[PDB]
Amino acid sequence: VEPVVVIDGKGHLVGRLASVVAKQLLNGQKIVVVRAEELNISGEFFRNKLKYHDFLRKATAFNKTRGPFHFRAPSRIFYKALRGMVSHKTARGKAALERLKVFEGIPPPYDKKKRVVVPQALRVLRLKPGRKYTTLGKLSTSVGWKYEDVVAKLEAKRKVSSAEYYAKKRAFTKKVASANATAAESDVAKQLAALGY
Amino acid sequence: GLRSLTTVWAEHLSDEVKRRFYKNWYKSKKKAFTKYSAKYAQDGAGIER
Amino acid sequence: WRDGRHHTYKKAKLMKQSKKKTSFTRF
Amino acid sequence: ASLPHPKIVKKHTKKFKRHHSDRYHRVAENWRKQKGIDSVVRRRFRGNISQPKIGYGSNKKTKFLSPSGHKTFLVANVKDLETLTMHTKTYAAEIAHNISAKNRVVILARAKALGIKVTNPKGRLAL
Amino acid sequence: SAQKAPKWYPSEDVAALKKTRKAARPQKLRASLVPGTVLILLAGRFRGKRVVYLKHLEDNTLLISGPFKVNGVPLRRVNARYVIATSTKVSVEGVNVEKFNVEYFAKEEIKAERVEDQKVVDKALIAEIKKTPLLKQYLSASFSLKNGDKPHMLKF
Amino acid sequence: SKNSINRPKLTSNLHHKVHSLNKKRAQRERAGLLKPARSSVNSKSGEIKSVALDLYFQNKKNSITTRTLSKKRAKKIERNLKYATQRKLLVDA
Amino acid sequence: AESHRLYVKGKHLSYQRSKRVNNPNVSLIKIEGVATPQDAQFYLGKRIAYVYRASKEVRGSKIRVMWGKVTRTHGNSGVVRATFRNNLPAKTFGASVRIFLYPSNI
RNA sequence: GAAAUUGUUGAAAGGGAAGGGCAUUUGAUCAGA
RNA sequence: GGAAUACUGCCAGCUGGGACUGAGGACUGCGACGUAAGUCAAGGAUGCUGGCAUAAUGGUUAUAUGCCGCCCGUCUUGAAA
RNA sequence: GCCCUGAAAAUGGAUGGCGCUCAAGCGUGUUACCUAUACUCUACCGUCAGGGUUAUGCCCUGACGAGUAGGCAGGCGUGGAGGUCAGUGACGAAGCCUAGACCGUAAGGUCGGGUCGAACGGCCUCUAGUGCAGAUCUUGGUGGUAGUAGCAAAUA
RNA sequence: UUGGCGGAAAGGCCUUGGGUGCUUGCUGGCGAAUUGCAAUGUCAUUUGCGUGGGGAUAAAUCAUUUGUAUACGACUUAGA
Repeated sequence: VEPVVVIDGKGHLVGRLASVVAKQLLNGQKIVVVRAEELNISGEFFRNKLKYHDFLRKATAFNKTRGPFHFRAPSRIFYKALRGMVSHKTARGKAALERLKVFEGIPPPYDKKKRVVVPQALRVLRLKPGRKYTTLGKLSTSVGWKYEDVVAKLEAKRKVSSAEYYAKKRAFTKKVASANATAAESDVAKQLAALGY
Repeated sequence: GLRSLTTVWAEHLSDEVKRRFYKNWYKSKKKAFTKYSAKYAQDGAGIER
Repeated sequence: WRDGRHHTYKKAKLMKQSKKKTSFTRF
Repeated sequence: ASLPHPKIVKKHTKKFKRHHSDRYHRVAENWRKQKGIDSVVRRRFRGNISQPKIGYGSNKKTKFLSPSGHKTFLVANVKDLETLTMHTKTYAAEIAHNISAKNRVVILARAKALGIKVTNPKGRLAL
Repeated sequence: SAQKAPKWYPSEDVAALKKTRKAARPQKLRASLVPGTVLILLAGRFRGKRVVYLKHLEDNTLLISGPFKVNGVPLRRVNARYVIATSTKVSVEGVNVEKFNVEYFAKEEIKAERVEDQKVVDKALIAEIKKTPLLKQYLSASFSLKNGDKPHMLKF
Repeated sequence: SKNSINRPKLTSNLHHKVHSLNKKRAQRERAGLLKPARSSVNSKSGEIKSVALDLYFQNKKNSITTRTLSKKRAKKIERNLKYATQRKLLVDA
Repeated sequence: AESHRLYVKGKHLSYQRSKRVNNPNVSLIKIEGVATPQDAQFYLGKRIAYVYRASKEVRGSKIRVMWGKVTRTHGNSGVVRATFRNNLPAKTFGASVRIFLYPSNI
């Protein structure tokens, strides 16, 4: 119901998010994923590291430069999981993937914007408690991603700025709600209450 | 990775480095860092910024 | 800004990017 | 002008081309049945050219009719034209290719006098 | 001879049509359409403009006035299937719709007959519109679908 | 598109191509190389189309072409036009 | 005032298709806010328009239109089948479409 | 004075083939009434 | 002790929306509604209205897009090989 | 009952892939839904049968349509011959080119434009040295390979 | 127009003042018509030529040369 949808990857499952996103792009919705480093996978760390190693040992033998390119970042892991769903070898699939943008962390201009979630892809809702899960920043740093220490240092600044913003907005909202409560009990407000507002 | 966001040069430079910037030195007017030296004016607001 | 030519050059780059749709962050 | 007729529908407007007539110059577009037993076109595999068959045939009431609603009749002279004195709402004259311009004007004049439609006027008559 | 001749020739006698058993029968309009009902137009010059309903005509159409005074819509013929019928209503008493028929609108600037008829009807229409609060402004306004509006759920 | 996944490639290429082609079409229209509408006075719809007669009447009204006229055909056209105007005069009288 | 919309926004998803076969004569439309066939039964029979832009101006407009009708539902999620006078070109999978409120039964 | 084949001009397509079938968009071109 | 409802089934019960089709070409027939007169949804669609009247619809052609599509013939149980 | 093990090598690799963990897995049950040249209804083409009617034709009705070796039937086309159109034609015959038009399910036929400059067609029949993608086919011609290999023995 | 913040791809955020219009917060007065019963019915940068804003005055490549280089291209140097 929007021109563009920003999705916070925190607390989500890679494959389910990939499925819903792919079917949205193929329908024509523009989507932007952020905080891929906080993304989650089902199963313990060991299993998924073993899986990535199984993927990593695969390579064209007579020339390694033309084989499966093993991208280490969480954004690229998610992009792989997604591209395997889309028929990316078609113009339709290319145009679909060109409606997508994946980012580690929340950079500008999306930091000053609203983010959403997908409840049929969240870990806490889809998984049963008492089940091991894996996080993608840890996995990528294990398999050779050399940037997890900068993204944390930057998110620690973004969060402070956002907290200042929220502390301002929350006092403004208190003022507004108090003024509205004082305006209430007027006959205009009674009519609005009757009509459902 | 690492990104360069600014580079600052000196006021006066030598014909040697100017030659490095140039590829046909004997024909040019040698206009390399004229406007930068001009940007090195009274207080150097840009330089200090 | 840096106030001399970076302003014009950067706004022109961004508008070329937004007309050709060749921008990494913006659509 | 012509008679009322049912609406014309054809069932196949596209031409029936021979297999590999696009691939070879020696193989012409005239239709020829593939007699091969290993032939996917004869075996009617999915994703192949269509073959002519009587199911594609046109309706008898609209057969041999041009969009004007007339059946074409070739004409070389005023005598062949006067065969169609009655049948103006069913038939339409078409002057033969071998006819000359001094006789074409005669044929057109008589066709105008008799109230006959000519299919190919302006032939050798641009002057 | 170039093309010899056919021995057979079809006769050029064109035959009459069979007696068709398809008689015109009057229209059965939906329940929501009743005179004095406020209507929303979905197409035309005046798409999205709220008007009133006055009369059903011989050619299946509906006669409507804006009124012209408030929203700028004249006496007009409108199809019933390009219209939404609100539950809002006005009482029609005294307006002379008897004059207007299908021949009134045949066309073959504006006619003094037309402006005369329009004024004399919309004085009597405004007189009853003034009873309800805000109906003048409601009819002056235009209709539009906002974000989050679903016509299958919307009561009109 | 793997080295830059967040940059559109094909949509930009197709934007470029469609604008490419639209400009060329508009200029081929401005240069009068495309044929006019069916009802325009200079149109040739229903008539016969022959570059020989076109060149004949152009050189009677009297920057590189493959269109010539064959003086043979020019003499033939003059002959047949004399016949045509003879018939028109016999209608005359 | 700010909005003059008298249509509903929808998306052209696909043609009617099997696994490996498609019927271009029938198209599939997803309507905004419609989640069930019980709701799409409202929108059946409605008129559909795909509006696109060309460079040429043909009859006083650079804007061209393809008209069609909604015919029936498709599945359980509120998707509908549609038929146009001329079938859509398949470069429009993921393109917006206008579903008008006429012909109205209200 | 055909075809294979070739040159110039004009239009178009082209991310490790091309060609073909169904359907339509876009551009060009065209007949009938 | 008194009812109701569910389930199953029936109605030659009522009503509404949506899609595709309109074959045939004077009459003849079974029927129905009607005091008759005649009328009718009864042996295949009629009626009202607007716009354009031309490249607009449509065809042909060069491309693009979605899906499909292995190079022909012969030989043999059977091959893209 | 489910789970682990219950042995299997060597280019990198496949529940079809992505990926899935109160499943997008196993078992079972209840509904809704997708979808074939299959089933139903309608139109059209053809065949077959049955009827009707002063015309190997016209009309009504209905059921059917896979196909190799192979069989039967109806048709299209080429060279020459008898007849006929008192046919066509230097105001342009045949032939050739053609993003142009039309008719037939098709074989094929017809038209327009351009080139060409002297003979050629429809119909009732006859006749045959009568229709090609192949045959490591015949003759002739032409290409990519390719401005490439190379034009380096014998002293200059 | 004041002042401040913001470097992850900041290119945006907030703020001061004075102008300039509008205000459907409330009540009035005029106009709409024939787009003819619907036809999406079109509403959201400049490159190019009037525009006269209208002044300021760089390089690379070939050729030549060098050999820290080299099959040829390339590379590396020099030359008013």
